[PDB]
Amino acid sequence: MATPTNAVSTVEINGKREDLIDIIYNIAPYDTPFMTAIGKGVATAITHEWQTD
Amino acid sequence: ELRQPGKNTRVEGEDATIKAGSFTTMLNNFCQISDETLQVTGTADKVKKAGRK
Repeated sequence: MATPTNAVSTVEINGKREDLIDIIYNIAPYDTPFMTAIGKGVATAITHEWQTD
Repeated sequence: ELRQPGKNTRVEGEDATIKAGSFTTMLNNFCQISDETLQVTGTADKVKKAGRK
């Protein structure tokens, strides 16, 4: 009751707009160490073949 | 909305007293989707036969 008796406060008014910020906070990691480490190349067929000795 | 009138008849130089207030009301409604579909053969879109061409 620690409010003036006939006082217009945020409790009894209506139509207050919401406060939603325009930022989405995402910090999930998506790095690929092994992909970055190894080499890249081109394959020209379904099966890729090589030789060892 | 507003209120009803009455006798005011204030005394000269009297101290003021706070007098209530008025508030609003909320209303809401939902949305609705309407649609239509159409299919026409390729031949009917090229010829000019009778009325509908």
